[PDB]
Amino acid sequence: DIVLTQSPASLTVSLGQRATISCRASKSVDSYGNSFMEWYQQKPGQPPKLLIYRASNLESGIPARFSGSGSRTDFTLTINPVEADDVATYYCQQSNEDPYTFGGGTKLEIKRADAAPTVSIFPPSSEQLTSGGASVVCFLNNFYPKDINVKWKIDGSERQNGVLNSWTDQDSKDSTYSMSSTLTLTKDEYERHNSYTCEATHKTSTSPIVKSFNRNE
Amino acid sequence: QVQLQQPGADLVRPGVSVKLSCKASGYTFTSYWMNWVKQRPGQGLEWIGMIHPSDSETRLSQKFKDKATLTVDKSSSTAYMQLSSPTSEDSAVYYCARLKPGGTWFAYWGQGTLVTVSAAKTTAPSVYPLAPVCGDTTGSSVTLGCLVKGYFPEPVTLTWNSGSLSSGVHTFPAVLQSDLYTLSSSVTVTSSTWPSQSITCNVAHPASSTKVDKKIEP
Repeated sequence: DIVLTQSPASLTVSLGQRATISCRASKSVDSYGNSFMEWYQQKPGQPPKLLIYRASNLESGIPARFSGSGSRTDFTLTINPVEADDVATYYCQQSNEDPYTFGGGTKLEIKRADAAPTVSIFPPSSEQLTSGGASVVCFLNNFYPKDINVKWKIDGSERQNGVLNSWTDQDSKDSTYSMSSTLTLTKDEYERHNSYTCEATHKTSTSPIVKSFNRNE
Repeated sequence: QVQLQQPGADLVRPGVSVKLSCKASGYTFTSYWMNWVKQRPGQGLEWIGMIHPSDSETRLSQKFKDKATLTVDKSSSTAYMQLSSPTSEDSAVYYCARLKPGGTWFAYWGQGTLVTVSAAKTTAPSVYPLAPVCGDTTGSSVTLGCLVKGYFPEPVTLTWNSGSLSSGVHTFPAVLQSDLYTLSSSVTVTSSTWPSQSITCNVAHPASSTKVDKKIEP
């Protein structure tokens, strides 16, 4: 029952450069001079896609930018040069002995020049203000790197709970990240206050990006 | 051309057995080994077992011995798997995949059935429009949004202007709180074209037969 150890677990490479991903079997995966080792690309919301079979054979439809080498217990996936669309998790899988066991995966991110977020605040809809619930939404769009800090202010004062953040996967053309930040309150609470602020601190500037509104303006 | 077709999602009650399906076409169903693999959300991949449709010879993972049962119907070209007495450890994407002719490698895959094992109650979303703040525009672009609030289970589908508006769109991963999901989407367009060109989010939650097209008013 063969363990595959994949390294590294995550990796960030620049466009045009080579990526090197490894895989180590707890025992030999070879029989009659062939290695029973496959590689896969998996993109979010899709099945794994077969890149290489038998350690080194390039699957039909797959660009030769992808190559595999190795024998016995040590195997290597190289991608070269790396392109925008290679954002994925990559997995090794042995086909020598069942159970037909997988690597833990390697997440590939793209390195790209720093970009500042575009920030946009949205007062609770008229419609929603009928529920006795209220959501203030803020989009921080198309930024790089992934590391971002968000701060909410109500009547000048910073607020901690009632806030949920969600991030997209790295974009496959422009290689940027985006984020949504929602503050939910009762309608009651919402209307006891008059000024709402969404504040973003990011690599790209020392001063934060402030976007704000006054109720019923 | 070989197709492997599985339903997109399933909502199963705790303890009640569920049968997944994988319909094959574009080749001779009885000629190749069919494999199943489990993928828990945001996780890696595990091999469940394989079956040979010609005679239903089977090999199961010891890890799945008392969980999965694999069958086929030859006349329908359909592979099946039964998960007995479902728990929350059984929530995952389940894929069927078949081997290359004269090989041991998984060249063809289904699109996966998403199973959610949960007693929580099915619930329709609310669709609220995110129109920009008060005042004149001073930049080259406008960002609008759509909020999809408090639905269960996954998934929903969201499009902009029937899908004819696809670039500049960010639809964000849902967040589960209590037993309800919430997501939102944004769209950026050139500021010269709004409000002269109307913008509408199209939202579907098929579990609740919800189909809503919400217009974004200034």
